[PDB]
Amino acid sequence: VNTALQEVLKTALIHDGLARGIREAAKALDKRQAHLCVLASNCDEPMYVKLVEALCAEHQINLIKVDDNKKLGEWVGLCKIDREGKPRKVVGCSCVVVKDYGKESQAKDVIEEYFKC
Amino acid sequence: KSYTTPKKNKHKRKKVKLAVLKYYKVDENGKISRLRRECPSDECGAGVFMASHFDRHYCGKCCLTYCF
Ligand SMILES: [Zn+2]
Repeated sequence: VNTALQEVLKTALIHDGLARGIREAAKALDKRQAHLCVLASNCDEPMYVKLVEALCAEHQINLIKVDDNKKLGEWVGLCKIDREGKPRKVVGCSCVVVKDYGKESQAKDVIEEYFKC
Repeated sequence: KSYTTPKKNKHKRKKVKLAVLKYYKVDENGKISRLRRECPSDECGAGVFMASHFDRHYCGKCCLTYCF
């Protein structure tokens, strides 16, 4: 299902579907336009974990756990330079919320099947 | 090049790390506590935050000076 989330996030990058940034996360949670978001667990965050769990469990938002902060920015594309191979200078992001428009996809059926149950 | 007169500085955005927790007050129970106001007009929503002065207030883009 990791390839399914990669395809969904890449298509959101193509059509500007994802609302990247904690600033735009606050905008989307204020306007209640949060289809999905990805949260990094067991990181070195000093006190941000409680606030971001409150944001991730505020109102009809799924709880998704990944491992590290800077690898999340590789999916969302903060420092996508030298795309032929591994990027060599990457800073990271905490969490990214999405606002999906083209929901009719191939693996989005099993994504929403796992989302409902 | 340069003259004898010194050059003028400009208001640059200084690098402050993790200011997002300055938006709301993180409490124990899951209810958001906010120390700031918003812009009540429909041109800018509540997602846009405001300018924290001490006696007067500023909207997002409306330039409406909210005073007491
Ligand atoms: Zn306004």
